[PDB]
Amino acid sequence: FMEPYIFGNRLGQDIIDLDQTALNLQLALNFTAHVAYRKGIILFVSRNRQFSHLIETTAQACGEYAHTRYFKGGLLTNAQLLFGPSVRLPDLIIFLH
Amino acid sequence: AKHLKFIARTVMVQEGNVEGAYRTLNRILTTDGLTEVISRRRYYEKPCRRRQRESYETCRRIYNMEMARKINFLMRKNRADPWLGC
Amino acid sequence: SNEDLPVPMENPYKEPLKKCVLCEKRVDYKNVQLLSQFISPFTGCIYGRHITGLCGKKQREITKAIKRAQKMGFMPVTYKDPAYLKDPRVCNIRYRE
Amino acid sequence: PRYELALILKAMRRPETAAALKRTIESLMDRGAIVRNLESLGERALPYRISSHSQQHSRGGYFLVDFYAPTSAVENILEHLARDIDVVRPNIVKHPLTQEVKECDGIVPVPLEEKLYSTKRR
Amino acid sequence: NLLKKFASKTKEDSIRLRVLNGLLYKSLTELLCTPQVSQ
Amino acid sequence: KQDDEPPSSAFIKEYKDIIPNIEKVDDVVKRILSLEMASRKEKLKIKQEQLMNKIVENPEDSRTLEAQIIALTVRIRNYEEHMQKHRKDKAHKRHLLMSIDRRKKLLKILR
Amino acid sequence: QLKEQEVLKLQEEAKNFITRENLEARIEEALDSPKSYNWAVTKEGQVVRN
Amino acid sequence: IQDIFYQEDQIRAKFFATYGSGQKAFDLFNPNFKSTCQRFVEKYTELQNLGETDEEKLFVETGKALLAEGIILRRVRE
Amino acid sequence: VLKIRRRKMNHHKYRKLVKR
Amino acid sequence: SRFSLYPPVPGQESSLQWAGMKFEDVPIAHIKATYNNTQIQVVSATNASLARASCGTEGFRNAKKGTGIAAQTAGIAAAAKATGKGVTHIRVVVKGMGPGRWSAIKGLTMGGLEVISITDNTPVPHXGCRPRKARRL
Amino acid sequence: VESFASMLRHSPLTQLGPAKDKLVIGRIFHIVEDDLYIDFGGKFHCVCKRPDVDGEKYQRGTRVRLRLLDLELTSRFLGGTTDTTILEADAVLLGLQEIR
RNA sequence: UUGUUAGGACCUAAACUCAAUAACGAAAGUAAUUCUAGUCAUUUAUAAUACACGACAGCUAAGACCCAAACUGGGAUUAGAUACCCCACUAUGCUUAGCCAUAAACCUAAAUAAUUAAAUUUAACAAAACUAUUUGCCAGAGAACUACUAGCCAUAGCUUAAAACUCAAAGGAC
Ligand code: FES
Ligand SMILES: [Mg+2]
Ligand SMILES: [Mg+2]
Ligand SMILES: [Mg+2]
Ligand SMILES: [Mg+2]
Ligand SMILES: [Mg+2]
Ligand SMILES: [Mg+2]
Ligand SMILES: [Mg+2]
Ligand SMILES: [Mg+2]
Repeated sequence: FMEPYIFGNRLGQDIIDLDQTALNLQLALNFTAHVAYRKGIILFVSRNRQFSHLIETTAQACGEYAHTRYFKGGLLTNAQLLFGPSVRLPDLIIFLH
Repeated sequence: AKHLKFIARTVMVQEGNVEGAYRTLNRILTTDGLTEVISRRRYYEKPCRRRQRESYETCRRIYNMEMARKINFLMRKNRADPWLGC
Repeated sequence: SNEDLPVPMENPYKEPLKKCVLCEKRVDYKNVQLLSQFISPFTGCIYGRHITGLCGKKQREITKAIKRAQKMGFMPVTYKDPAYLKDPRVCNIRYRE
Repeated sequence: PRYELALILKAMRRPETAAALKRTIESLMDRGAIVRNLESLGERALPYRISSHSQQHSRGGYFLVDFYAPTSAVENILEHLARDIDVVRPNIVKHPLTQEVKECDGIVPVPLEEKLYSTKRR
Repeated sequence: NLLKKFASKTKEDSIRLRVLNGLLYKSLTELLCTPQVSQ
Repeated sequence: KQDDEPPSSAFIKEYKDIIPNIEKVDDVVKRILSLEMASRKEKLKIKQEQLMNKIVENPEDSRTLEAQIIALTVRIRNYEEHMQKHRKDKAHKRHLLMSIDRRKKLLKILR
Repeated sequence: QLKEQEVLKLQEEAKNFITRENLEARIEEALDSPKSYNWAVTKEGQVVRN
Repeated sequence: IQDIFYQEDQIRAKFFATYGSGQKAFDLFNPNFKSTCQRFVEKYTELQNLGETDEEKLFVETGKALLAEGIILRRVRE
Repeated sequence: VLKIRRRKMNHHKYRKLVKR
Repeated sequence: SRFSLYPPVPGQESSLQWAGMKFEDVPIAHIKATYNNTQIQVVSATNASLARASCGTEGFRNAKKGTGIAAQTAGIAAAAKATGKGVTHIRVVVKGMGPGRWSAIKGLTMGGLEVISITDNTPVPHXGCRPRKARRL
Repeated sequence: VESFASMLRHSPLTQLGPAKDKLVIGRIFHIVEDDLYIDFGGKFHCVCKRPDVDGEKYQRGTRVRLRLLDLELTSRFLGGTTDTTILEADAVLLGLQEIR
């Protein structure tokens, strides 16, 4: 399902068309801005441990939330049991990974 | 019976180490497969069983080489944790 | 449209396939010096292709030449002739530890 | 067709060895052959003890005879040479030169997956 | 089917057990007197 | 038997039209390239070519039904000679009966 | 052209074929000069004639 | 998926087979880095614009031009 | 399982009956 | 300038001599190691019998006749008979793959004989006689 | 504005050609005991061992020389429909780059 | 009797390593060496009441016979051994002519040409799925690789193949 976005194969390494990336990134950034404009909750999510501290520092700078640790089964589908009766779930999740 | 005697399957003893000569002759006769051949040739193995055994050995050797390859392919990634604390 | 777009062609940097030691070399039943390089010094047994390193084609050529030589009074069967023990080593086999 | 004879002869002195090679090659001509070349490989020790004509042999003279003959003569030649008392072992094969070394690019990597399609079925 | 096959995750006795015990000892002793099992 | 059998002095099909052009060739060279020093397979390529000339309007074409029928008659007569010596050869006995049946199928389409 | 050349080559080669007239002379030339078909290869695929 | 092969790659393949990689080390952090091989391909193109049609002529002439420039090209068969 | 055993047992009783 | 595992080549000139004897002359110790009895015979290089022994002749019986310690005794017994006849160096051709294959060679050393080489002559048919049927136990 | 197709054609990585047995300059960004994590301008970093000679010199920020082998270490194993990647590159550290 | 024999005879039988190979053949089957003969074009699928083949065991006749081995005898074992284990030995395995036509004769996959997407684990497990074409075959289980019938060198044989009657299941994969 990634072949649409791949510019080609440069000697075994797939190259990603940076023209589609600009279009898609524009839409994603615009959507992320309107969500942030309306005071929605944004959660950054990744499990890459090289970038765990960077992503937690970014979320804190933005004013949003980061979850770079082991994800517990039911965090979103069973949130009331885990966090409390009236817990508000994230309005947008940004998956850096 | 027609060949020359003492050329085939003959090791020479070095400095009176008669055990080392014998132990080397065993490793020779085993690497060449003569040991397994003599053992198996004690009783008759029927053609259907011989084929079942040889097909199993081949598939057994292929699976043991690929599994070793997977372990050795990830031998280098087993190192000290670079991102300790995260 | 675009001058910088890639051009279809066969891989310039393609690496040549790996040949066996006997590739494109005649294998004759009378060249007992070459034939002896692929048998056991002690038992005279033919080595397998995981030891000789030959391809399927040349493995069969050496096999058919050793058997013809052995049957026509050119090559011994139960050992390697002592006069060829000094020749180079091509076979991946170490009797000594 | 073109056949290469591989004639191991009894170890003898040159006068008798030359007589053995003249009598032999004459037989090939008498069977409708066209002898092309004669090569000597030297006297040497046999790889094993060959018993021919009620005598055990440990040394023989190796010779090659290149020739042309009908397909029907190959059998008659071997029958005649096997009765000669100075011939340890005659072997006629199709001449190696008529067979040409094949052309090979290299060993193409075979995926083991397509070897477990082969071997699992076996 | 190789991966499937080789993963493999899922007074009579008195006289019979006096022959298997003797023979198995006779056989395993021979196995260990050569490099056949391992060096 | 059949009316025509290639002579032993005939050249093989590769050099059939080449040796005549050469001005002078030795007797030995002619004997090496004749049908005496060739396999039986070579003698059959000469028998087939003779029949294609004597029957087919265009002997250059070998994909016609008439030409294919001629190719199977040489094989059929070859298998019959084989089977006269190898009386218990069951693979060649099958080859003979399958070619005979093949010729009949081709003769039906040609008719 | 190829077949003409191949026929001509065989005609040149046929000059040195053995015949009843030169049989004994050719036999003595063979005995005087032994031949060797032996040679060995290295791990690099190089012939090593001795 | 289109294999990405530009026309320079035909020239680059020959350079690596004849001279290997330039003894100077690639610096892939400099966005405008010019390697020894890329200079070979820039000169090879210039000669081809003049109208030389023989690949052999363009390969030996470019080597001479770079030799005048002072670049150390070693024709390493090893 | 029991279907070849039954063919075997049925076939066994026929061969015995034919012998008698 | 190193030791060669390969034996001397018959019909050549070598510098290896044992007690002023060449390799072709050193007497031969023929060990037949079977799964029941281990026999030993020592002969001169001209094929003349000098000593003979076996687990049976020593006095072992039945299952004891086919043990390692039984063969060791047979070798020591053959050595003593050979040593009396005037033998110091032996070439060991060990046929058979039985339990006293090695023990028979160890007994010969304990008995005062010096083994210079060990050959193997275990019969290996190249395709031969159909072996007896497998035992069901 | 330059197009992406132009950028890719003139990129240092496109000029490198095959990455086997090439020479490149890297920078050490992370050190864990005697293991040096080196960025050589590719997608994945490599990890080499601190050389015995001049060990103290290999500190963070130090530019070094490398001999590339693979840009990504990947291999398909029996019963796998996709390649197994260890998210790392293969290179041989040759030594420090002369600042000059 | 045994061991050794670089002593002699024999040419019976079977073809180590190669073979970690996957070739050939319609299938059965086929791998010691050499030589001779030899596989080949029908567009493709589709055939019996015809033709030709068909592991092993078995039958007939004349030979062969190293080794193996139903049966048989001997020894042990056990409450019994009619078996398993040990020894001897025969039919038989081999050759030359026929006959018999049977296998879990199985890749438990009819052949052939497609397609890989039809938002197809379309049960599950095997071996990813599926369309089209032609033929063969199947229609709950047991009774039944049976009875009768016809054909066959087959005579305790093979192929062809029911009903009465009984049950509410039988069966397959997890
Ligand atoms: S790889 Fe070419 S013949 Fe072996
Ligand atoms: Mg025979
Ligand atoms: Mg032929
Ligand atoms: Mg008998
Ligand atoms: Mg099956
Ligand atoms: Mg039946
Ligand atoms: Mg019936
Ligand atoms: Mg009936
Ligand atoms: Mg009914």
